[PDB]
Amino acid sequence: IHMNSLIKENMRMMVVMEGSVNGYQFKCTGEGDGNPYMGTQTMRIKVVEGGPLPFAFDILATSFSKTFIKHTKGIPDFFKQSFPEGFTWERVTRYEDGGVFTVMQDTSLEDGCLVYHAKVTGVNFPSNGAVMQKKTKGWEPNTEMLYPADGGLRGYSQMALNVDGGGYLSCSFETTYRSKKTVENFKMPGFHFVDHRLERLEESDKEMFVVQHEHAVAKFCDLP
Amino acid sequence: IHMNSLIKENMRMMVVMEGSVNGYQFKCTGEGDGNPYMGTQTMRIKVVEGGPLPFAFDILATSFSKTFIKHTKGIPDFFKQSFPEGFTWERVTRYEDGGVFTVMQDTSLEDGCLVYHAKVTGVNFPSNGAVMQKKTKGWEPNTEMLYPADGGLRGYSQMALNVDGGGYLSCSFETTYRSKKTVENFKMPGFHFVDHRLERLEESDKEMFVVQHEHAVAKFCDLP
Ligand SMILES: [Ca+2]
Ligand SMILES: [Ca+2]
Repeated sequence: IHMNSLIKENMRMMVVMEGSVNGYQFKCTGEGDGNPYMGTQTMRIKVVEGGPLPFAFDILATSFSKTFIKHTKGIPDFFKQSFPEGFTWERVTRYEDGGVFTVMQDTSLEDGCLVYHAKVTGVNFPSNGAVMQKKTKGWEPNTEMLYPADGGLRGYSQMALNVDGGGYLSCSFETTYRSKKTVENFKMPGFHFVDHRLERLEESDKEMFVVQHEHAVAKFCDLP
Repeated sequence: IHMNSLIKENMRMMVVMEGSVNGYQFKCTGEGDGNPYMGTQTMRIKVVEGGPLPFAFDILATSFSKTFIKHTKGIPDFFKQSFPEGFTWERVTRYEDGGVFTVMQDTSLEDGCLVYHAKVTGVNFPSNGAVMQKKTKGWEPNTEMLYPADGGLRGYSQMALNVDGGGYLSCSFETTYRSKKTVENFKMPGFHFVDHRLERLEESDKEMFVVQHEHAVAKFCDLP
């Protein structure tokens, strides 16, 4: 938790994301900073290929950083304990209107910097839906539910995306976090939750440049 | 909120549940008491027909009371505002292993006493799953996500059921809460959450007798 740990008080991250949505190929790069133990981070993202994207950047937001989660109480940190080896996370998000977004991400530590590589694939997003019509306005906060499974840590999420008009477009996903470290080489946390608040700070050139910020805290249910 | 409102500081309720699970017919009756504004309640339940049930009572637990939810800041109470007319709630729960439990419930106020009628139908539960094999051990707490929709209030939940061996069986459901009062006759809440903690206190005679307790609080994300 100090200046000598692999995960220091302040950490930087570099990201490369590539894939497609409804057959449209694209690529993004990002760089950010954060305080892992405070569960806070901010990232600057650029669309280097395929921009301006014909779909809402919002569907990519939750795919650009598990190391930055504040842990209190007695909840072992699955991600921080994984280094130097690191970890991966895989996920499938299903939107109520048919769209599906799947991701395979790799997280590594290279020369004190966190490196992310995400391969994403979005399919079946409705032609007239809020996503393909770019009528989204950011995500509401949410609470992820987690417990060990499949040799790793499983997460379940349900989120609501703000859409033009004041309504919401909902989606849910299941994630499997896998450590590159042996199961017997770290403490596995038990059932717990993680509150998340992912917020967009800036944007320009038809979302070809985006600045995101996220606050995340692992904990037990507020109710005693 | 006091003694001149339809919903008193202390309220009692009666419930009749009828339906089937995997084709097995059954009936339950219950009576309880709670403090609506504190968001706490306790209920004694009896299986009057079909007992001993060939499936885990746990799958029925969340179907036996929306009036007992503590509302914090500026979150209009959808349910308390509904009286004297009352409200209904409909829901479909899908378990990760194939089981599906659907419910249609009616909530009314009769002489200061809350009356519940729930018609339930469970189908496709795996013959060798934890539910049909009675290898469940209660629910973990959870956080329901809600926002107005379809002329009422929509709710999304994801829950984890403890099973013999230390593992978990997950499920998720969508609920639509409908007031019997005109939309323009009450204040509709906005997007918000409700933390829930449903616990079994007692059970006897192959679950033909069960005492449940629940604590529920409506609020906004802990992360500001
Ligand atoms: Ca920051
Ligand atoms: Ca749960």
